[PDB]
Amino acid sequence: RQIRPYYNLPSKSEHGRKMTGFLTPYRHWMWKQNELWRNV
Amino acid sequence: ARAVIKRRSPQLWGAPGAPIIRMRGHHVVWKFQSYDLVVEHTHKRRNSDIRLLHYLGKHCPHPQKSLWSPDTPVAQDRHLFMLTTVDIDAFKYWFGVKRCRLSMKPWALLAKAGLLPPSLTQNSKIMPKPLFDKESLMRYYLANRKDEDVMAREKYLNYENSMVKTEEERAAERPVAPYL
Amino acid sequence: RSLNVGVVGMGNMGVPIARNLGFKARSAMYLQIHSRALSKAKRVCDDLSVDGATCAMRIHDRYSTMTKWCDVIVLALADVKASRHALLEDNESLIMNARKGQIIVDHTTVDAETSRECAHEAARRGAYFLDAPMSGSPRACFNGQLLLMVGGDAETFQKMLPIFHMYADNVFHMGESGSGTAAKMISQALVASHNAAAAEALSMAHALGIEDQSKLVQVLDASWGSSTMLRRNAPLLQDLIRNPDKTPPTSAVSVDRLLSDLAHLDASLPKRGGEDEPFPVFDAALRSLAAASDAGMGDRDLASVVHYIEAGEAELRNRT
Amino acid sequence: AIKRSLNVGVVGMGNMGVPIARNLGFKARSAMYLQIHSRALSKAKRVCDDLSVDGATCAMRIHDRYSTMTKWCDVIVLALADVKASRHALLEDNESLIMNARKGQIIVDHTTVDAETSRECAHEAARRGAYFLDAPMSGSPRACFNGQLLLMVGGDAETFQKMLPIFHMYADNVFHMGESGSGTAAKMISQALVASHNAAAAEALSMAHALGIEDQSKLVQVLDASWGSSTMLRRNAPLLQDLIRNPDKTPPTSAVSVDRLLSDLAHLDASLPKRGGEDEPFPVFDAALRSLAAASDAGMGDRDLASVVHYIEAGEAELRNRTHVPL
Amino acid sequence: HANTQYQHAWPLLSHDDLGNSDQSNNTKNIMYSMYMPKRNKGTAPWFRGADTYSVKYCEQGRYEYQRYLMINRFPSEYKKHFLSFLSNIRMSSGSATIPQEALHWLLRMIVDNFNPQHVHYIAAMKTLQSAGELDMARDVWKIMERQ
Amino acid sequence: FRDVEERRHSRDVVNELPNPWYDYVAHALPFPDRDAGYPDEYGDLGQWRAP
Amino acid sequence: STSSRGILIAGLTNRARTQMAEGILRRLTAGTIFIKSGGVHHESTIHPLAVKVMKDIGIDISKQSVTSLEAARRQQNTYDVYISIDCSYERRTLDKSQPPRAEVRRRPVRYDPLLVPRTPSHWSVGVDATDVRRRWQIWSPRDPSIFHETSTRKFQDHLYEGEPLFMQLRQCPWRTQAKVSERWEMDEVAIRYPVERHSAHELRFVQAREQLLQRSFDLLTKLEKHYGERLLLDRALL
Amino acid sequence: VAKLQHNSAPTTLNFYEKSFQQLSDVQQRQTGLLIGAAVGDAAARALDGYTAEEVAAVAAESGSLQDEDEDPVVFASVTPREHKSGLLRHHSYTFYLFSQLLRVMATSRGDFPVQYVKNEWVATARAHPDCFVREHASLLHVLCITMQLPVIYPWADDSTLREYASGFLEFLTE
Amino acid sequence: ARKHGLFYGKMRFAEQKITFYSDRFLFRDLVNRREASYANVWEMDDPYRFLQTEQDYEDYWGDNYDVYRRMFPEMIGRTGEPVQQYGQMPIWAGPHRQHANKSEHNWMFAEIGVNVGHEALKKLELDPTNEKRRRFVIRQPDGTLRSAKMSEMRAWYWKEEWADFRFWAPQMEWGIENTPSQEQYQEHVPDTTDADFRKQRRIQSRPVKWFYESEVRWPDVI
Amino acid sequence: PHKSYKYTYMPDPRKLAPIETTQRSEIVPQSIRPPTSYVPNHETFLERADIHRLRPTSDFKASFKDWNDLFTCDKRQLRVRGIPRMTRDAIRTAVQAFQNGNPPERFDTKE
Repeated sequence: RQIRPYYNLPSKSEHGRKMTGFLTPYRHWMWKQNELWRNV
Repeated sequence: ARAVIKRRSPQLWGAPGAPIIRMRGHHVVWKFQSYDLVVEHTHKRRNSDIRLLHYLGKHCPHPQKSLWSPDTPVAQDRHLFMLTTVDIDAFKYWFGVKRCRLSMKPWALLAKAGLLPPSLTQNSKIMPKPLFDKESLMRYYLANRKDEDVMAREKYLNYENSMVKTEEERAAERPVAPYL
Repeated sequence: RSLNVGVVGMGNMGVPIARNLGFKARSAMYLQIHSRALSKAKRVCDDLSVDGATCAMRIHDRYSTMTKWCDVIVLALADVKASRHALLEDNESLIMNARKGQIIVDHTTVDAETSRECAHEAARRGAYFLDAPMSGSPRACFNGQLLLMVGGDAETFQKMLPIFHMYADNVFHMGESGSGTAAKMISQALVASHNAAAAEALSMAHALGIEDQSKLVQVLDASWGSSTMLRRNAPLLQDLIRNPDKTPPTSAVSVDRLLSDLAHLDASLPKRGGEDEPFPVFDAALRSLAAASDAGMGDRDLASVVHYIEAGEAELRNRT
Repeated sequence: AIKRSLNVGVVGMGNMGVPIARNLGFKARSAMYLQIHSRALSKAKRVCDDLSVDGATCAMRIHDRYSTMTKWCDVIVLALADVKASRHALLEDNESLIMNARKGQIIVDHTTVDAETSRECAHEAARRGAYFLDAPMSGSPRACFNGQLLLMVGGDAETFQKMLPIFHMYADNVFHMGESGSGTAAKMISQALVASHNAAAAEALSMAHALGIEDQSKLVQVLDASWGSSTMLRRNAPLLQDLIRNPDKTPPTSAVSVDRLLSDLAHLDASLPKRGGEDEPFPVFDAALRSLAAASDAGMGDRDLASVVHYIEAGEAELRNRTHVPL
Repeated sequence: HANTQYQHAWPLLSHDDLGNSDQSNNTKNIMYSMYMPKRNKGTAPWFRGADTYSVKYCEQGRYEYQRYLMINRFPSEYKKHFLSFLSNIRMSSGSATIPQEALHWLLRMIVDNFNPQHVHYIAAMKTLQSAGELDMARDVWKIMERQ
Repeated sequence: FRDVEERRHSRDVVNELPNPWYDYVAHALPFPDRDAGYPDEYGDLGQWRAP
Repeated sequence: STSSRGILIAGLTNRARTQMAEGILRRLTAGTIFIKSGGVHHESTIHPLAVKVMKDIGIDISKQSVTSLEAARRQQNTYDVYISIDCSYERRTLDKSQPPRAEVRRRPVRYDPLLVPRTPSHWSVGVDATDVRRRWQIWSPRDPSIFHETSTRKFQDHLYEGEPLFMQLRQCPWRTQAKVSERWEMDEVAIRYPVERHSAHELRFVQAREQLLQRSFDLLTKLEKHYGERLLLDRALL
Repeated sequence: VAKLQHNSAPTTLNFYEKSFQQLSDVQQRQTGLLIGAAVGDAAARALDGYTAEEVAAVAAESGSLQDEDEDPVVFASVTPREHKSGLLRHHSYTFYLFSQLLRVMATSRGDFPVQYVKNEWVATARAHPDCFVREHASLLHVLCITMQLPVIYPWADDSTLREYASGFLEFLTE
Repeated sequence: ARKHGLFYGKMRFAEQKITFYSDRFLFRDLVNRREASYANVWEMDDPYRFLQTEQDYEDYWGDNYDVYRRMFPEMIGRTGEPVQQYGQMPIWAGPHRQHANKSEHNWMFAEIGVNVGHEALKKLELDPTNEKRRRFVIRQPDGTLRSAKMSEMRAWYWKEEWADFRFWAPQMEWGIENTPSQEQYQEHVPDTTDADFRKQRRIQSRPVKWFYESEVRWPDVI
Repeated sequence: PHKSYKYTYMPDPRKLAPIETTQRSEIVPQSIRPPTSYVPNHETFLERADIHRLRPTSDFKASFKDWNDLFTCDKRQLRVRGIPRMTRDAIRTAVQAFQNGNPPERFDTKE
């Protein structure tokens, strides 16, 4: 399951989902750190 | 891939998916519950008359007392036993050759069995996850970098054949008698 | 917005709760302080300076100003007469005239009649009143550990629980208003009873000739006769019994405080009968405490009753 | 002078004697021969049969005569109901254990007894050459089944050290108070504290009902948080609350009975030193005694200790009448 | 709650409930297996409690029970199987197949009751030589000779 | 991680013993190597379907 | 008088370390604070080396007794201080017959501190090996509901019915309800290693005694700060 | 027979204590050869290199016996004068080679040529150069290495054992 | 053990077997086995020589004789098999996962499969000298991987509930009428040049660390 | 009964064989993470975890006394307290994620 943290990019749309898959640069960096630990 | 999908049990790809090893449970009360470590497709083949590709073993969740305490006693002999069966040759065939998937409960059980290392989810709260630093990692690699030929031989023995004949074996294989 | 919470009754007990509230902060809560003195206002100002502007504190000495500014008001007053003066007797006060929907809480040990009158007047005016007497020490309340015997409206208690937890560790709501005061009275009565019982038991032990007093205390605390009062007062009582010449040492909580607390219980409990003697053990404990207090040892400690254990029987014989 | 197992005997299959024997049988990994004495052999048969069916790890032997019990057991433990039975079994019978004791036997009586009886028993055991311990047990039979009892042993320190592995099979808190009779004195003190705290808890819940507090759990919580916590109060809060709410209800029976508590306190009073014509003026203790006596004078002596709440005022009225008689 | 289920154990040399005893001849003893119900739906605790098998079972050598059976197939099936085995043998050892697999497939072809053709042997040897497995090529030649 | 673990394992002497579950594959043929008795090739009482 | 509702010292055996800690605390506080030392397993006696090494300091612990903390579990919210004396899990052994194992080494091998974090100290312990309590259960075959063949109240499938007085271990996650709670990581000094000498065992007891004294001083400093009272009275052990 | 349970006395003192009963007499002797060799080497490792008078001095110095401790000479707690790295702290180079040969024998499951252990032995020699020159091609060293060869077949006669051990001794003295 | 209200019987024979009078070879086998068998075995006889000390004597003859005799039918010079512990596979996760293999219970695993689980081959499958022996493992609550005892291994097969109090193997006849011959074993003609599976198994067993060094010679230091 | 046999009813020796127990707390302890700035109190923690309509955690904020009570609470304790199955499962999962190092930061999907 792909996590959707509250601090992601909010899509101000009344016709679809209220949150977007775009993430802050910190989330990208943190995700890489978790990726490295699973790579082990 | 369906008009109205099965919301209560979806999957990731089409049917029948890749083989996956999982502990199929029965539909009985908890008191007499037991699991079957079996390999089956990603989508359950409950429709057809053939449900599983292979039967690996059976696991009993309820611990039983040591019925062999009067035998030769060792350390922690009198603790409760959790009896379980596991096929080894079939597991290794499906895991290495066929490259089947693996769930988390079978992974933990095989970690206990010693076939596989402890699972990804078998994490304690004592220590958090490691933090990686590229410069430190590169420094450690430079400090401890293995030889090219040594690493090649190690991976060749691990992956290709490990039954490599020596010079003595080759000489013994070579005919020496009058060649007929 | 954020709740406007005011504190009235600055003192050795009033200051720590406001200090803890300011330290916790976590919002823009406005704290109005009823200092009634420029020195106390300056104390609030330097406390704010030490805290580092965690909460906005404004000192005002008008009950009307507190009513119109603070949605929630807390009272920490030493004496019940002062509590009555500041809550009901005053022309402005808090319960008598206040904005509807305003929460008023008092931690002062008040009698059941006073609590019932406060609740009735608060209902008449349209405000919510709940009584939460405090159990603990000034050090305990500074550290953030108090036992609040909360009693009043359930929804108001649930609303106030996060505020109470900013300066208390254990919070309990016993149904309705006045039950907190009743629980505190029962707690003080049991404290006195256990103190007298422990003193008499150790006197009996000494008379029988028990040497290993530490082992005796361990046995008593492991048996059914275990009590926190005994486990606390065992060494001092043992020393007093071993050498009766020594005067009891001065302590923070003492027989005068216990008598003042039990006076509220005596007033609150219906005095119907009297000759019936509904509570002999409590009566004997009160007699011994009063004799120990009025015979000089009025401010030393609760262990002073070991030398006046016979006073309960003596007073009973004199009266009867 | 041969190598064998210890002959451990238990005398008295009452209410507390059965859990002790069951614990010994279960936790003795064939390290002792368990002798069980009974006045009626049917009780011993029943106890041994139940232990065997439940699964016992040590062989057992039933007895109905103190002479056979003495000739067999190397260590004897007596768990009786009252003081008269213990005195008869130890000193008065022709086959009395202490009088017929062998040089080296260890006799431990867990029954609560009086100071004079304990002193005479210890003196007779010392004269015979055996070893005697008075270890008044504390706790309910369910607590003895759980093994979390309380023992206050007075007597020989070496004997206590030797008997420790047997005590731990049914008691976790064992305290070697000191010389002989110290366990009896500690038991008297504990019983007096228990009675005083029971009276205090009953009065506290009565005044709680009078004031209007309509919940006992929310009161015991704050009491335990504060300094007014007491084991008797915690144990008796619900029953006392129910009895106060409905006076018509008759308090139930329990192992700790009003009659037994009164007997123990009477032993304590008898062993209490006097100051001449007048006794020691303990107000709280006297009030508890009067209330318990009033409760027992209503046929409630065999019921639970919580019955004192209904007779607080009965004791007060009796005291007022007795004081007005000479006035 | 009294003991009404257990009973005292049978003493040594005791007699049966039917008078049977293991003394002298068994003629006085009477068999009772014919009074039991003929078929039990389940397994009694005394059902086949202690049975033994022939010593030949544990003394046999490996693969000494396989009788030679002639499994005949259609000629088209023979062609299909030969082509499939040849393709598997000639599968390249790029990244997922180790060179041992050619020898494994030749052995599998023999085990599945087939006669490896000269094209199969040539392909196995050439693949092993292209992978550098001279010992495995010698093993393929030994397999051909042993066939 | 791999290098540290391998160094620790090599230095450790308790875990140098072979593990039969981890070291080898026992039997990889589709059929057992010894005759356990089955099959029967005959029916029994009450079995009408034979073969 | 004091304002402390009691101190509990929790061990797995209550043989040497807990007894020494209780003696040191009582000596330092002059017996003004009620201290109860108990262990989960009470089937043991006070160690002669422990009492000897405490007499070598001036504390007589021979008068104490090996007890369990069941009375403390019955009224645990009453007590104020809860100190659990336990061994480190990195060095802990279960057979109780071997010397403790080596722990994780940070910068044999040394692990990177970032790749192997050091269990942050600002956290708190929820449950410990010493937080367990005993639980005795008996499945008597005399009960027909257990004697019934299709009964789940038995660890045996076919051998027999019931189970004679088996013991389990519950847990008490109530250590955080106390006003002060601490854990002391010290190696066990009650048992003897296969080749241990008497002098070496005595030295281990001395080291454990020094560690207990330092931890007791720190704990009493913390308690004095907490209560505002004067607990370090007998300052003659420096 | 049986004693009252107290102080939580462990049931077994070692993992194989009750397992050693599960061997025949000859199997017990076979295992005893190797295990006694290991125990003696580990017990004498502490005073390795010490002289007779130094051992006597150690025994005299540790003259405070409590009637249950082992002899001070055996498993002595003296400070190490060698400070080896990972394995020779508890044993010697000779026992290192002995253990390597034992492991090779166990993995061979019967008789085996010396080439199965040549590489392990030369790797150990390279890892410990000082020990190799110190104790190479000596009678004590080769004897301690080859002591375990008759464990392969205890019923073998002298001629067979010598013929089998000739190959090992040739490489040991090469 | 006798239940209340239930009548019991006695098994005349342990199993349904063929009598030895039916064939002349069965008769000879039985008379030879009876010759090698004790008429009455006692505590001091040869089969009970594995009880060296009084601890073994008391353990075998007290409170556990039933299980000790039901462990194995024939009387051998022991009661079970020695237990040896295995080595843990390295875990690249490091100390982040060393705790996961410890639990509160003994985790017992037994191999099953096509070649394993045959009741008729229990002796040969549990023979320790079998290269294809059935694999058992036990993970203790402290993470130790050990083997299984004889009783633990036999618990997975159908129970055998008989015992032998007479036959003792070392007393078997040899020389007269009993002479195992090398010719009978060599009639199979085991040839290493013909079949090389034996060499393959030997190569699998022998170490492989020589491969990283690419004649073996001692180091030279001067 | 017989006067010559110990254990007159002859129980199986495995019946008298003892049982040993070892709690999981001895294997590994449970640490409690102190509250952080994102979740200063258990009310805030429950509000953050309240992201699903069917399992509202915020409705039971008053049930938990404090942070220690919330993090030491068991599922059996929750069932005793009277918290419905889905909500208590969500609360336990959020607590376990926080213990493993994942704060309850997600998207509220109710709207």
